[PDB]
Amino acid sequence: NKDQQSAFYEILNMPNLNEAQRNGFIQSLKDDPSQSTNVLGEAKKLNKAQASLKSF
Amino acid sequence: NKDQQSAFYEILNMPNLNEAQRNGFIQSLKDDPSQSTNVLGEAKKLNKAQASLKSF
Amino acid sequence: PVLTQSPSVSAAPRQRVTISVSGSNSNIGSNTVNWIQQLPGRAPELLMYDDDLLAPGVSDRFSGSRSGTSASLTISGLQSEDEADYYAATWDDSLNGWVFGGGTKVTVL
Amino acid sequence: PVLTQSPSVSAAPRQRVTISVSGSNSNIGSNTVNWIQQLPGRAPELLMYDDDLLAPGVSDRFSGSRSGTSASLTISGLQSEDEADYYAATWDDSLNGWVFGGGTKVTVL
Repeated sequence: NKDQQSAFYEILNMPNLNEAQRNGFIQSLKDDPSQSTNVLGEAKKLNKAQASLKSF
Repeated sequence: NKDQQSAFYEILNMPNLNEAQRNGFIQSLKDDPSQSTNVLGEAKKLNKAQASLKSF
Repeated sequence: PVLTQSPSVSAAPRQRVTISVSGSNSNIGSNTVNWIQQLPGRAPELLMYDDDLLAPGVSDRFSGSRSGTSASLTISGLQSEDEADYYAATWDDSLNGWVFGGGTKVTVL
Repeated sequence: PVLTQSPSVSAAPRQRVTISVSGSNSNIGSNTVNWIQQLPGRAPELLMYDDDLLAPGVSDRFSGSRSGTSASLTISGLQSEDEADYYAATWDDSLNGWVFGGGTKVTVL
């Protein structure tokens, strides 16, 4: 699905997530694709939060 | 709160509940005593279910 | 074990896993099902009771249901601490006693 | 450290422990808090983000909250494996950058 497919690729392209986080979000996407927006939202927030480790 | 007092003592006397379950039910009673009936029902059911652990 | 459970499974963090059990009219068909979790090296404890009620303190990632002579426990958002053996438990009217499934191991990769 | 954290604490297994942090309007007052866990000898990793969201694979025994210029991380059912250093992290609008707490060590008795 155009919106859900897009979420998969956007999660894969988030630069600060590690592979375990990326794989967890993708698993959530597969379990319920209708949650794509929510999953994408969480991934975006975690991507933002991951940047703090570079300053830590 | 005589009915709620009664539910409190009946939960405290349920022999198969552990302390975490008992304290959880009582905490629910203190949080909203008007749910006493429902809480009591759940405790009774859990007390019965706890007996299965002794056969397990 | 009088009850037959779905085989052990390996699953990834955040996966949804459903453990199922089937019995007969004398147990699951006429009695509510409880779900016991056995963590490695720990005492077994009740996670769910009366088909779909969560024991106090148990995460709402767990959900239960019963239909006919079968029942299931679903774990959403799987996590490493969920790695355990899960057992159905119910009353059996013919045995006049508790009966249990053989257990289903959930391994979290 | 721009953020001030609650003192290190020792607690027994199964207890609930709350780590707190306080800041100002320019950081915690207007930005969400993240919680970093550093187990002994390991790289620090994100445990919680956006105040109350769990990173994938993290146990929901951890819960987070933010109110005004303060925030907290709560560990329910404390386990020996939770022994670690915990750091709050948040954006600061005045520094236009990340700020951190000094860390809080949780020792499990």
